[PDB]
Amino acid sequence: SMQAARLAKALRELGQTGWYWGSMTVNEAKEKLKEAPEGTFLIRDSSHSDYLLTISVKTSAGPTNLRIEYQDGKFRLDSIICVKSALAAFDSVVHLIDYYVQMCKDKGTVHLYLTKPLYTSAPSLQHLCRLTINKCTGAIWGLPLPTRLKDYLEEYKFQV
Amino acid sequence: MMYVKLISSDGHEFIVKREHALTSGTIKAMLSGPGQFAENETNEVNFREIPSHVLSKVCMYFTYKVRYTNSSTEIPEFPIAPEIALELLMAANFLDC
Amino acid sequence: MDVFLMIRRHKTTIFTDAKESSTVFELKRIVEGILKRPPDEQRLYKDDQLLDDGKTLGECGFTSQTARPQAPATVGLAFRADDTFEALCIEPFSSPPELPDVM
Amino acid sequence: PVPDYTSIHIX
Amino acid sequence: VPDYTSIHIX
Ligand SMILES: [Co+2]
Repeated sequence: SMQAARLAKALRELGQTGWYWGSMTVNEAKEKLKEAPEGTFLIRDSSHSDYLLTISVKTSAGPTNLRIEYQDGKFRLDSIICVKSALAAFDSVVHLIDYYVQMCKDKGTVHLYLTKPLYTSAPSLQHLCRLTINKCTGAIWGLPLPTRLKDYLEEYKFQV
Repeated sequence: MMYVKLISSDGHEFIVKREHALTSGTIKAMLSGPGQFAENETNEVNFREIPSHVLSKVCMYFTYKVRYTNSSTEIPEFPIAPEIALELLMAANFLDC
Repeated sequence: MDVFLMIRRHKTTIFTDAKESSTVFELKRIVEGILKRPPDEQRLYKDDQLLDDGKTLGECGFTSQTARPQAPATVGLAFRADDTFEALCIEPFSSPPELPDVM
Repeated sequence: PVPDYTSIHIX
Repeated sequence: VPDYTSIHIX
């Protein structure tokens, strides 16, 4: 593949989540996340010129916003100090979120915590089933499903 | 026609709002499609391969989808038991919803 | 303020909603509009408990917490056959298979 | 309260 | 899968 195709794929994935909110200001994100559980998150467009996307997340100390860098074909969280080998970066922005949700299943300066999305709209029943299946198993090619639906499951492997 | 009847493979009859059933692209094409003007039109859809435990969950999805579309209300999880997810996926795909 | 319901009798299930503050009698009028039997030919139940016409749905236990769109509460329905009411009977839905191995 | 915009620091 | 690491957000 080439980069334009991998990025197209990542954005199509993002459009499947049900928790990509499009144009949404800082204040609107704050109002939506005010009373939400810690770790509730959504992705929206960044109003900054150098970034496509921003994560809004309910923290310990209230809602905040972390821009998502896209560099050398991969998404990574904005960081104030980094070591390249230490910062998780993925072709897929949903993969990046899913990685940190999986990491955070195990539990002064605020700590990042990501748990559950804040849906802007209800995903399709097909996609919701796919999420549930992904939470049940990583091995879908042995399931009693026609291969057309195994292909469907393969298009979106994440648990969020 | 406020309500339409959806009949499962094992003969359970689910009476649900028409607007809700239109959540299914397949049902919508069946109801809001062509036909003959002068003829009687049955207000019931039979599914030969969707059983009632699946179709009932599908109807819950219809209610959920309509309630949480174009709403300011925070959207809660739609619970799907692992034991039903494969059949429910197959039915959702057939129904385009 | 809305409660989301499955009104069930034999092999019939009606998906509908009503206000928590609306009454059992008004729910019978809803049923009347769908199944074409008058309220005095209907008994409604929560589980095995007969619901009195004058009670609100919330007073019967159907609340916005317990009767959600994605998990509606079940209301049983019995019809009057001539002079006497049928026993409440709700046909169960089918059963999924056993979970596959890798479940 | 947390600032509106933040960035990460793996400790 | 990923080993948990504390992440400060400043
Ligand atoms: Co710390």
